[PDB]
Amino acid sequence: TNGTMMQYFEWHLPNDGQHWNRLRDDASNLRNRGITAIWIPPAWKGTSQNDVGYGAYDLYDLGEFNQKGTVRTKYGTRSQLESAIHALKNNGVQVYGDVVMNHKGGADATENVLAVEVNPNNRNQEISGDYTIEAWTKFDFPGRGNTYSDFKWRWYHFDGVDWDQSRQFQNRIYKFRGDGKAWDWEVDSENGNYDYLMYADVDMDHPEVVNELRRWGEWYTNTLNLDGFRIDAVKHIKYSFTRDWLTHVRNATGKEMFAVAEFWKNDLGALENYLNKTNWNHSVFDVPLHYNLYNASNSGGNYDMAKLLNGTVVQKHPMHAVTFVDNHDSQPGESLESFVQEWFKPLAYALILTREQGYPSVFYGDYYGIPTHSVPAMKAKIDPILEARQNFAYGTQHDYFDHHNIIGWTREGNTTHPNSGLATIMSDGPGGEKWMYVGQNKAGQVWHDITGNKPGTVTINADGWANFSVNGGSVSIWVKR
Ligand SMILES: [C]=C1O[C](O[C]2[C]([C][O])O[C](O[C]3[C]([C][O])O[C]([O])[C]([O])[C]3[O])[C]([O])[C]2[O])[C]([O])[C]([O])[C]1[N][C]1[C]=C([C]=O)/C(=O/[C]2O[C]([C][O])[C](O[C]3O[C]([C][O])[C](O[C]4O[C]([C][O])[C](O[C]5OC(=[C])[C]([N][C]6[C]=C([C]=O)C(=O)[C]([O])[C]6[O])[C]([O])[C]5[O])[C]([O])[C]4[O])[C]([O])[C]3[O])[C]([O])[C]2[O])[C]([O])[C]1[O]
Ligand SMILES: OC[C@H]1O[C@H](O[C@H]2[C@H](O)[C@@H](O)[C@@H](O)O[C@@H]2CO)[C@H](O)[C@@H](O)[C@@H]1O
Ligand SMILES: [Ca+2]
Ligand SMILES: [Ca+2]
Ligand SMILES: [Ca+2]
Ligand code: NA
Repeated sequence: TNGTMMQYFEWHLPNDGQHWNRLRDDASNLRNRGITAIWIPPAWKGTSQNDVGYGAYDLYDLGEFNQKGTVRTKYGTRSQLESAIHALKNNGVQVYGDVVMNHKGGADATENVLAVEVNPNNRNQEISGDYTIEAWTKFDFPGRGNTYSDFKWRWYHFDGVDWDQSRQFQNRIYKFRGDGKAWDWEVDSENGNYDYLMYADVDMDHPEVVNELRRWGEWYTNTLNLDGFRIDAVKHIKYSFTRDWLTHVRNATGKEMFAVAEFWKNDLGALENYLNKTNWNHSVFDVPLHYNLYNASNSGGNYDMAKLLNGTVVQKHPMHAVTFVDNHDSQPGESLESFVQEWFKPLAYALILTREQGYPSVFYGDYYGIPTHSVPAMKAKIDPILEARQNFAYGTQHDYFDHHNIIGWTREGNTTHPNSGLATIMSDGPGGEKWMYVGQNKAGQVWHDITGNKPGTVTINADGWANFSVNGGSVSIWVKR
């Protein structure tokens, strides 16, 4: 049976503490639609209640302690969370937790730290003398105390910050001085060294820190009974740390712990290097495909549809790609805003959901909408495609990426899924038809478009071929009627 994950959040969900409850209540519907894993937002305390979670204040406060002005996180309390996970797991849906280990924000107090400024465009170039800054690096977790963990964070657990509370300059990155203090390596080499992203950057060279994060990772998996992770900001975290943290957590828990890293670069070579340095022990989001889809959707029909998978992880390394159309960073108004145009979204979902390559992810924003921007729910258009994935997308695949507008693939179906088999055909331009082979054994069958976009039927010829059709700027997915 086909695996499908859903990112069950968007950036602009309301701060009403009701999200875990909504997820609990949707667990049954999600399973019905063929969702098999749910990626949940950061469950811990961020820098305030309305923090999406990536502010990472206290990884041991899952909406449990009164900290940063709130007991609950944005999404709800710890018990509402456990009860969502229970409901998901009772519906046979796995839960992947987001993991933010790059930095900590929202420190309880500042420390006077000797530091040097480096060039934000080349973090290896020091551009000041050493001097003392006031850095937000002291974490004492007053509201939690030592419950679950007595680890306290101090300046020497971090490599730098971008904010001197005493001087308050923007566009500064401060590297901490101290014995053995250096930006972590290997990380992405954009800006010379991209270890520093925001807030207080965690020093992955620090043995106390490595041990703490490993232990936290076990605690988090154990406390929530997680099935895997989405690892945030991996281009900024020492690659060997991530590789080994994941191996540690899997070994400690005896669980598979499927993991997908967000390595946000539109560059297969960088992704492949990350995969090499992490020994292929986890998957990456297919950021290149995302940009291919985004660009195609903006190309008014003129994208060469035959090249849609070019340069992508899913083309090259299908077993290590999590494919996605959009996410909470690419949604409108966000940091990596590159939102696939609505008309193209169904074609994009069909590409990720009906092909045998990649582990596809459905975005909450797409499925349910983003009311704050004017993004309607596309559930009605995604549902037929999820249905295709769940019941029909099985067996040998034949691709037809051979025209600049109309492309397609078929799936021969297989014995373990009765009536499985499909032919997906799409056009970013005028409609048209394509002959495609669905399997000799399907000769004589009458197929219909499960999306309903093309009325009518197609009968498979004696040889297992048919002339499948699609409307302009549309996808049709033909399956045995
Ligand atoms: C998103 C992303 O990012 C990145 O990426 C990148 C990009 C963008 O940039 O770019 C590029 O890419 C490219 C593209 C684009 O254009 O294109 C293409 O084509 C290409 O190819 C590509 O490549 C690059 O490359 C890249 O890389 C990264 O990488 C990624 O990964 C990402 N994503 C992810 C991640 C993350 C993490 O985080 C996330 O994110 C998000 O979220 C965040 C967080 O939230 C955000 O952030 C923002 O915001 C923030 C907040 O604000 C910031 O921070 C800052 O600020 C602050 C302040 O405000 C600070 O802090 C400090 O200080 C303070 C003051 C303190 N506090 C205190 C005080 C008080 C009063 O008095 C109290 O209340 C308290 O308590 C105390 O404590 C603190 O503590 C301190 O610490 C800091 O420092 C700073 O930093 C930041 O910065 C910003 O940024 C963002 O935006 C978002 O998006 C995400 O989601 C994920 O998924
Ligand atoms: O809907 C039929 C129509 O769909 C596609 O057109 C897109 C256009 O390419 C985009 O630029 C967008 O702005 O809107 C249209 C969909 O509303 C096909 O590209 C076009 O050939 C086809 O006739
Ligand atoms: Ca370091
Ligand atoms: Ca870092
Ligand atoms: Ca085209
Ligand atoms: Na670091």
